[PDB]
Amino acid sequence: SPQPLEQIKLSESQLSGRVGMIEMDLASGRTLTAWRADERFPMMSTFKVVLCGAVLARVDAGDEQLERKIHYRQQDLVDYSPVSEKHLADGMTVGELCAAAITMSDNSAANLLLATVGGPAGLTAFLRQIGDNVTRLDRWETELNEALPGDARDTTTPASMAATLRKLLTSQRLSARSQRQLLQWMVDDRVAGPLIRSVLPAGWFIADKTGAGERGARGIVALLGPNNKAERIVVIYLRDTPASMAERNQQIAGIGAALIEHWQR
Ligand SMILES: OC[C@H]1O[C@H](O[C@H]2[C@H](O)[C@@H](O)[C@H](OCCCCCCC3CCCCC3)O[C@@H]2CO)[C@H](O)[C@@H](O)[C@@H]1O
Ligand SMILES: *C(=O)c1cc2ccccn2c1N[C@@H](C(=O)O)[C@](C)(COC(=O)NCCN)S(=O)O
Repeated sequence: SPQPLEQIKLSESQLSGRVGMIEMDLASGRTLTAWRADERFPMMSTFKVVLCGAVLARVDAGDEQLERKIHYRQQDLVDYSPVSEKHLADGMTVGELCAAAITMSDNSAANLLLATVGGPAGLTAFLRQIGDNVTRLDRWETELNEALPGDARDTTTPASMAATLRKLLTSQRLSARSQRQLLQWMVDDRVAGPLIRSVLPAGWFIADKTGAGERGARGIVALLGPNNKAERIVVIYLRDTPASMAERNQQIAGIGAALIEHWQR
């Protein structure tokens, strides 16, 4: 593979789209690679990690319990509810809803959670309270994936998302148990996680949340590192490309390959 930055450029060229990328040391926040890191990209399903960070903050404050069972109706369901559609009779705990949102990309679980934190406005208010002055949620699942060109709704920037993930996972804004829980939900992704392991060299740690959207939008927020350690946060977003899903996936994999072969920067 080429150097990370050269590979990122090759991905824009091949996709005819914008790539946004940051690579950041998880422990310290050192930025290693930044490309279009202050430009806006739709978060898509990546927003669910932030969502659950706001949930956990409420649990830490005594305002929520991960045990609390939420009951909902079939009319509450939106497109793609692989776990939540199975619990119309018995409900799901808040903790279970976060597992379903992060690990299975369950959209009704995400909207149920979003209601608990005050909706898109409430989650944006939470972001402002942790010092993220850029990322915004405006809409609910699945409209938030619309990715209209030039539309600021439901966007983050790579730099802002990396800083916010770092804050949620490590800054002691969340309690120790909550930081640990957020991490474990990312480790437990049921879809992209296992496939990524299957192509990662031995000894590479992965935790992640992926997302997709219209007009080629695609992204991943991940923790990655050798020696079975979550050394770096890697955030990669794509937008405004007509390419197939397989090609957007291959390009993202390509950027990862470049990071792996050129790790010690
Ligand atoms: O010299 C380093 C490594 O080079 C190759 O590994 C390849 C691997 O065989 C391939 O499957 C992967 O694809 C990259 C797959 C990454 C998939 C997604 C990565 C995630 C991580 C977070 C950000 C982007 C998405 O690249 C590496 C590096 O060339 C050799 O196979 C391996 O034995 C060797 O240890
Ligand atoms: C966010 O998680 C998300 C947003 C959208 C939008 C449209 C389609 C799918 N998604 C997802 N989820 C997928 C993703 O890649 O993030 C998903 C985890 C896996 O997607 C697929 O492999 N196939 C669906 C076709 N796009 S989820 O299980 O569908």
